[PDB]
Amino acid sequence: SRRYDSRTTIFSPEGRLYQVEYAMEAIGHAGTCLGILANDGVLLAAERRNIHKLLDEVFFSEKIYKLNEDMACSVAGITSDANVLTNELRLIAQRYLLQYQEPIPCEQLVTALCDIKQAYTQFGGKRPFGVSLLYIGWDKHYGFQLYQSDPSGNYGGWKATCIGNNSAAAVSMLKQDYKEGEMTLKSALALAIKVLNKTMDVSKLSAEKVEIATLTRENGKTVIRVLKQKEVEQLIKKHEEEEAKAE
Amino acid sequence: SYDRAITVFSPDGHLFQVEYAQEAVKKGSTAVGVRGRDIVVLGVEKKSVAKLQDERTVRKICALDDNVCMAFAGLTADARIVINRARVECQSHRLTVEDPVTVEYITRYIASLKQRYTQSNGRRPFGISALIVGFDFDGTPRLYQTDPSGTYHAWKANAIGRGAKSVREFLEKNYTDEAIETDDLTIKLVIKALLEVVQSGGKNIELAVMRRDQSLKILNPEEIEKYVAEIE
Amino acid sequence: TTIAGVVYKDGIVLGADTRATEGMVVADKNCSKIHFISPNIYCCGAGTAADTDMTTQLISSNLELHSLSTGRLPRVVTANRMLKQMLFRYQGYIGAALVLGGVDVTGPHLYSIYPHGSTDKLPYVTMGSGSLAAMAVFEDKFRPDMEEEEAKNLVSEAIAAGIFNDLGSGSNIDLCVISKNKLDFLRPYTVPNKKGTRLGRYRCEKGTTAVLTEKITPLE
Amino acid sequence: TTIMAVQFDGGVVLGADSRTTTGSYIANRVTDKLTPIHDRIFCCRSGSAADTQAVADAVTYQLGFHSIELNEPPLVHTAASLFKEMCYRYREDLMAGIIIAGWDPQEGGQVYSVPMGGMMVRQSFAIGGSGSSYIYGYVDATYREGMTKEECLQFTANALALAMERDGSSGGVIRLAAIAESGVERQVLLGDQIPKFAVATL
Amino acid sequence: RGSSAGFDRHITIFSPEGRLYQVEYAFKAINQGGLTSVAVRGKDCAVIVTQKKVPDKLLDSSTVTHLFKITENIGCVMTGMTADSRSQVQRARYEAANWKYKYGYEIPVDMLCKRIADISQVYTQNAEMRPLGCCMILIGIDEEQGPQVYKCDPAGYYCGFKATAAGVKQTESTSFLEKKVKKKFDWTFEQTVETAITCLSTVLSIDFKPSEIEVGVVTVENPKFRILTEAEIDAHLVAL
Amino acid sequence: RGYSFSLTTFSPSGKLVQIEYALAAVAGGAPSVGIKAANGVVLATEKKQKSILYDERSVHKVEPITKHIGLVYSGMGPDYRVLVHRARKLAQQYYLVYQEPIPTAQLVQRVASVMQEYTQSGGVRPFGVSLLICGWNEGRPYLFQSDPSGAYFAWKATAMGKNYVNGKTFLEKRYNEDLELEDAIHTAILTLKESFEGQMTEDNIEVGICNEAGFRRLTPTEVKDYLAA
Amino acid sequence: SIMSYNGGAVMAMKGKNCVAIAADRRFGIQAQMVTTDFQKIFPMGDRLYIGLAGLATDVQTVAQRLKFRLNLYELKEGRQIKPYTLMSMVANLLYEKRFGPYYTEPVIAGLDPKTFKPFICSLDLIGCPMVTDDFVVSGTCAEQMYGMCESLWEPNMDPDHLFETISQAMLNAVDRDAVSGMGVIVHIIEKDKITTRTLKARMD
Amino acid sequence: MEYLIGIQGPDYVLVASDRVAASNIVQMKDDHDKMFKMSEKILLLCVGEAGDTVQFAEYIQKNVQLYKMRNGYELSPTAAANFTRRNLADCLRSRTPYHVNLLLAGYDEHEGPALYYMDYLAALAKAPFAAHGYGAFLTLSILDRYYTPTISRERAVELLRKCLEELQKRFILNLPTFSVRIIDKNGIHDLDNISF
Ligand SMILES: CC(C)C[C@@H](C=O)NC(=O)[C@H](CC(C)C)NC(=O)[C@H](CC(C)C)NC(=O)OCc1ccccc1
Ligand SMILES: CC(C)C[C@@H](C=O)NC(=O)[C@H](CC(C)C)NC(=O)[C@H](CC(C)C)NC(=O)OCc1ccccc1
Repeated sequence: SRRYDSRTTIFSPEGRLYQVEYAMEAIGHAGTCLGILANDGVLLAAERRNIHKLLDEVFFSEKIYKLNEDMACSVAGITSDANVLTNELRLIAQRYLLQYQEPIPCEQLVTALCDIKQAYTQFGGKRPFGVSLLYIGWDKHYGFQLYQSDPSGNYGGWKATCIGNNSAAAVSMLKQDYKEGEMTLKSALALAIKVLNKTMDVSKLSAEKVEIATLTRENGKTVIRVLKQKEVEQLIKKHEEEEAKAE
Repeated sequence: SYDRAITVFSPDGHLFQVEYAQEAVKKGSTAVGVRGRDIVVLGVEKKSVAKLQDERTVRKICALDDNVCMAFAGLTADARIVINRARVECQSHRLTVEDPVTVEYITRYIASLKQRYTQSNGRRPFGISALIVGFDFDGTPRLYQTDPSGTYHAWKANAIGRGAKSVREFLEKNYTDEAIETDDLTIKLVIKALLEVVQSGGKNIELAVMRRDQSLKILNPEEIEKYVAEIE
Repeated sequence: TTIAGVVYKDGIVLGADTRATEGMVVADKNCSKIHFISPNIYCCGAGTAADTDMTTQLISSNLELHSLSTGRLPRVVTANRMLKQMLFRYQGYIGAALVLGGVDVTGPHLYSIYPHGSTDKLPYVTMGSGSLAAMAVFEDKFRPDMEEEEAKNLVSEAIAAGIFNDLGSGSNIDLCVISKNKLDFLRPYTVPNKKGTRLGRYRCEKGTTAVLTEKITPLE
Repeated sequence: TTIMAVQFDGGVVLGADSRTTTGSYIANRVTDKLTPIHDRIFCCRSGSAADTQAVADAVTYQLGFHSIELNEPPLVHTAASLFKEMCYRYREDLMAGIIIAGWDPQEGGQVYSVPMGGMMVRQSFAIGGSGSSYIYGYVDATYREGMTKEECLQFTANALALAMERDGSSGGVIRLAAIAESGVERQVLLGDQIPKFAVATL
Repeated sequence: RGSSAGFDRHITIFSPEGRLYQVEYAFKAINQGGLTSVAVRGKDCAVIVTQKKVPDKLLDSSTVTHLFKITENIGCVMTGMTADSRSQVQRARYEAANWKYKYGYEIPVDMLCKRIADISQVYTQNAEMRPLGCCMILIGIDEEQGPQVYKCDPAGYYCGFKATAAGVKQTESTSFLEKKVKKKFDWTFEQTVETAITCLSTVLSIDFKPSEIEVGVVTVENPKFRILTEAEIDAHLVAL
Repeated sequence: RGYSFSLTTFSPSGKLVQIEYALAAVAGGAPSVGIKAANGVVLATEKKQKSILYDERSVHKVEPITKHIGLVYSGMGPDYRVLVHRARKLAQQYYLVYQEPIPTAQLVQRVASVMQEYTQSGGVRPFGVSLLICGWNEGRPYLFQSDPSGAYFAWKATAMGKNYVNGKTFLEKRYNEDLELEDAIHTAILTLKESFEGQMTEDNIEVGICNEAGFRRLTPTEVKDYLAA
Repeated sequence: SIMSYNGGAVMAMKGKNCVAIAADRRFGIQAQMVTTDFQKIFPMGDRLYIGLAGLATDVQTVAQRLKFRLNLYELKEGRQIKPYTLMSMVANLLYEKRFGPYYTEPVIAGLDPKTFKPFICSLDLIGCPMVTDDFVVSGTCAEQMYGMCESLWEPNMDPDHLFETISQAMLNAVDRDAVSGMGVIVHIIEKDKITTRTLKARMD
Repeated sequence: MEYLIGIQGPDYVLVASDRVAASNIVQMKDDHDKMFKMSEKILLLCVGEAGDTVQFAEYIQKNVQLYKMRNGYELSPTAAANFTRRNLADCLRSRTPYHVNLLLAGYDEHEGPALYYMDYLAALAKAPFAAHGYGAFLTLSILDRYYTPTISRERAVELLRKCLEELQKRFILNLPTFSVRIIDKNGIHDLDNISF
């Protein structure tokens, strides 16, 4: 019926896809998720949004997801759509390992998902996926890599990027604080707390309100580890000490 | 299957969905292509350097095959879909004919796809215009343009995207046998054309050259700076 | 295979041998041929082991979905109809000969299903390569409305006949008793045959096998 | 297998042996080949057990829906036609010889033979199975028009007994059924109840 | 209160308060026919009395009925749109047949009600079709639960009831029954017909005549659904 | 055929109002409570009938999915019956392949997937029901919530339906990590009691419990005992 | 003769808190050897392994398709697979090809991912699982392997005695099979270590 | 039949193929090429049924070339061998099976030289040296008797000559010329055809 159709996959008088733009506004109201590439590894630092006291911790992470043995991703937007896209990302990775028997290159995995996202924006008559993902990983072609994808199906590699609430302010601070070629996971795990301490206006980082994951290569094996709350608390403590010292 | 007609005629005979697609191309970055005697040059404006962004991932100049390469203005996601379809097509052609596709063969296919999306149910026109540039087996330098309508024409030099009219006006008065005799002169013609629109100059201008019987070459930022100074 | 079943006064006694053979060699000396279809229904299976251990597993899942929706105990007629209507659409390609037995709200019911879809509701049933040895015991000793211990001794005697007379049958005897008040699955009910005691020690001490290479990977 | 059905002025008598066989083995020695498709319509099944059980189950389902929709007792011809439809459609994938005999309020007691191949024919009396061949001359010599339910029950019992004694694939007990407007009366003849015929001595 | 945003009241989608107006308008269709149905269960009997209105003397009254036999032992009284009603009577008759063919036993009345309610719910979640404007009150005898009166509605809701009513005077009938059942239940006994006949009679102020009402009954002694004849209905009406 | 276009779409503020409206139907549902104790989980729901003419033992709100997994809901019961069937069919598909009871977390994810589809498929509305799933696996009790959007959450104690906010505040002040299923059953009855309006009876409320033994629905008689204390 | 086309032999044995899995190493077509280092035992976890014998294409395909499902299950369920679940998974894959099967019969040897209890198993070519508490054999020398393991296996063998038994059983059985051998590899799986050894074997 | 040979050395992979195409009892071509350039450092030598070799080989070649165009880098010898095996194994139980025996040879700047033997059933094995054809029966033993892991590219061509001279003396089929190519860090190099 033409009367009840919303016509999601169509252009606007100014060459604009409004369903995609409206979905991007949704992403800008979700928990801040920051990714920083260092010379020794890559990190994803998301702001926990499920912080009620009657919530049970029953999983490895709420925002970070392992898609391969060498790749992981954080999501900002609609959680339900992220569960769909993360399951598809995991299958694309397994389908490649079956055909070639080698782990999937990182940009190849991001392109596959962005091709699916772009298809929902051109044909089908269905809404786009309101989820922007930050992907971290390591391959034997380009090494440690960080990528960002949007509901438009448009992806890009970054040295440091943020998605979610107060994302613009974060990118600004990362731009004036990131030293390309001179970043160690220690200085990376430090700028993360600094940016989160400014993006998350809600009081100060409380460790329970943040999640931090690191991807590193140890003895020819990629290891993804979500820092324990003890480690995150020590990081937040050091940041407070440093700021006070500079005062 | 969703089978509504997205692209339909309007009183006055105007397919507005196709016109809206061209508005998206006009919002795209400026892409300039000059066809020389032994070198075809394609240069794109790197809007914002980003500083914290790997450039290898946001390149708007690609190679459909060993002899063909294209630049685009408009939606980057729609372009990736068109580039992949054309890359697969070039290989299918080599398998059914055992010869490299001709520049116009691939331009015809990319246009025919961009056209079927304007007369097929459940689809929106592609919001991208391309500049397919290559060298035919005879060795003739080739430059073609595709529109979101599926229309394609050969050009000696053209410009797509934001500030296309200004850049094309410049190329209309600065294109001659003189500014094409030297490969360096051809490269500096594209550089000057973009510099008319690009404000940063040198820092925000990607450029690529495909000489005869040679792969696409992406000029390094230092090499671009050399010409930008010589062109000053 | 020697699977048998009898209907007694209070319920049903099912029994089976425990031998699986690949060719003329024994592969499993303790296979389970009695399967749970529902708390009140069990099924002994003969024929292709993979077919009898998948037709039963699928019917158990479907009767579970049926019992969750109905809120009532499953009827043995439902299992028979489901099993027969599937074995029929496969025309004997799925080789599953089964002895379905259970007690429902209408009493105890024993059925025989053949790989082509044929069923038979009978007071005593035998299937497998040891079926005729087991039938000879039932056609010689079966009496209507027996007691559990009497009916259990009958099904063990029928299974023994197949174990000692059939070459595709052997090992232990399993018996499943189902009443309206009790389900007793006696897996090792009777162990009639055992391996003889080793008379010589052939243990090889450390150093007997010469190795060419060795790599110890420490596990954390 | 020996299946037999006869019509009388008011209903039909049906009969069958009780032997199922895999080769020369008797898998079931007390089988019921007389199946009720409706209240007063029964079928006598012969041939493949799985094929005959599947078609009879399908026709009972279709006939049941038809009777509840058309609020009226089913006609014996309709059941025979639905049996014919399937047995002809799957004649190459189904070994099934059936006799559809029952009582309807409009045409009385009717016996229909739907043989292998899918053909359907109304008959005063019908016989079927591997034992049918040994009693063709008997039924042709002993059948008389105007017989009664009692005479018809004896004809079926005597004929099935002779066939069960000559066919190895026939034997066990003789299951009899009488269908009329009153209802369906079922009877099993076993042991000395089964009619006997003296053997020779020479 | 009645906030609306979009096609909330044209297709089956949630209103700003999550209401689904289309299903609400499908319950207004049940009362467009103008007739009321009452079903009461007793100790060993379930009765379905409905109002019969043959408007013209030219219409054959044998064809004007709302009582239906889904199976020999399951009976139905349909209230609402007549054509939608005959559609659900057919789906019930088919689901009951498919049940015996696949499971080997007659469908429980609760299971027929759940299947019909599940199909009805799909009309509430899909926008291509309108919900059906008809209510089905099913009656049967369960082997372990005895008399069973179940009702499904245009929303997909089904429940079992000691006594129920559907139609224009559903509310008034509910109150009448929601006082007799409280005192001592619909006086259990095949004479539970009197409670139903008096409920419909009182709410639709009218002294019914043997031809103005239809009565269907299932009993533990005679479990088969039966439609009482004018003479049987007259006996009960004369008794009261 | 059917409409192949999404009836749920993004609003200029980046919100899917149809799911917001489905959550309004879940908040207008009868009160439901879930409490994860150390030895099991209790799922309690207010089941108040409109009249005495309803057979209270005919239709149930607390329903078993497997033998260790049980569910309760707040919203539209017809839509709940659809999700109960799919949950059971998904739970059986797991057993048919892995031959082990489905982990409660795997069931919540698989059910939440079906719910998300009804927010992006064509011609369909989102499910107007929020589910509370309780399960016992790996010798640990699990309590999860599922929203009409397809989002699932793990909880130690939670309330849904009318007066869910005040109920969650009550549970926040009463819930203790070290509790037993028996103490948990009392707090769940107290939470529903705070927002009941009437006399909670063995038939006005429905309670289900999951333990090492498995999931089960407390009999009206068993609930009668708890209500007495 | 579709299983003897490429030959092969795999055996899994239980010990006290330890498992062993051995395999021949020859890859050949009919009577011609092409390689003497073919893998037939694949890692399905830290203390879990699967030995595959049959058509070599089917050995490689079944291993690769099993890893696809295992990696998906491990990421989704966020836990290592327990030995028994892997067996149920292989049975599902093999029976999904019941009418047109993979000519490979698998043996699974591993220790429970938490209790570290020894689990060994064998499945048929259509997926019929048989869990044993002693030993499991599969290949073209199965009869020879049965006789050797039935006369040499002892209960509660230690890690070193398990190696001397699985090794002696494999070497004397493949020496009576013409299309099996060209080397023997043995993995001893314990709670804290995985020792892999290659045995000196007849290369005839 | 047709002959394929591959000898992997410390830094190179030497491959040879017969150059004869026969109809029945007549050679219709003595300059045939059975080697296909999948990449700049990967070669596929394919023999088998007529029509099946080029249909499968050209398919694998255009798909490996699409990878380079789509990703900007090339598939490794091992990834290419596995992609080929999956396609040959995924058409085996199909109605359109390819009867083809292959030898993939390539050089990864990291893993080094590699030679992969694959039969028509799609069984992939990495081998120091391997051959396909009835001539393999008369030459595999010469390679086993003289192949040493540290063989030089010069001694590798000499052993290739020993094997092809054996085919001239004992083989019943006239295989006169052989196409010889080598792969290394510097890519694929055509060498003089060993003719007799
Ligand atoms: C529960 C029982 C069915 C198990 C047992 C009893 O019969 N199975 C058996 O005895 C049969 C023997 C055969 C003559 C049927 N053996 C089997 O079924 C064995 C299973 C054991 C190795 C564990 N598997 C087997 O041989 O299947 C091969 C096969 C493959 C494809 C089609 C048909 C048969
Ligand atoms: C139609 C029924 C009344 C059966 C009746 C036939 O008329 N009596 C029979 O004896 C017929 C003989 C038939 C082959 C001519 N028996 C049968 O058709 C038998 C019955 C099975 C339950 C064993 N069917 C059969 O041989 O194939 C099914 C089967 C499948 C697996 C194992 C053994 C047998």
